[PDB]
Amino acid sequence: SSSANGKFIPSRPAPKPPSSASAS
Amino acid sequence: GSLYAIVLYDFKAEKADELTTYVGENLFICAHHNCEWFIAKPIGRLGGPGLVPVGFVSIIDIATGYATGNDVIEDIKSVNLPTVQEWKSNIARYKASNISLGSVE
Repeated sequence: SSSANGKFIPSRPAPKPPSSASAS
Repeated sequence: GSLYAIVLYDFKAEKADELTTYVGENLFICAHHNCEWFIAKPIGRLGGPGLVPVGFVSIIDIATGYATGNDVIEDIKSVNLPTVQEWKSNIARYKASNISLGSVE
């Protein structure tokens, strides 16, 4: 429940890069 | 050590900082947020500051080894860099650094 001040703030969450160690 | 970053993969950007980069590219961090998103910048022209996560880029010093065997998050506090919304909060400022020289070119 907090706003943003920066302008370079991301909109979406962390993406999903290849050759990673994460399961879906 | 690590004073720069290098993208090992390309990621489509569509955010406010949407930064379109390519795989295996060089980029220098500038800001950081959620220790997940980092505001880096290319070494081209009128480029950056571009956004880049820590899952699509690696921290290095284009010198030797990789991240000197340290974590990006561990390399952050190292320099104690200010947040993005905190740093950008007001450019008017100045960060200092302690004098330290290593015994390795």
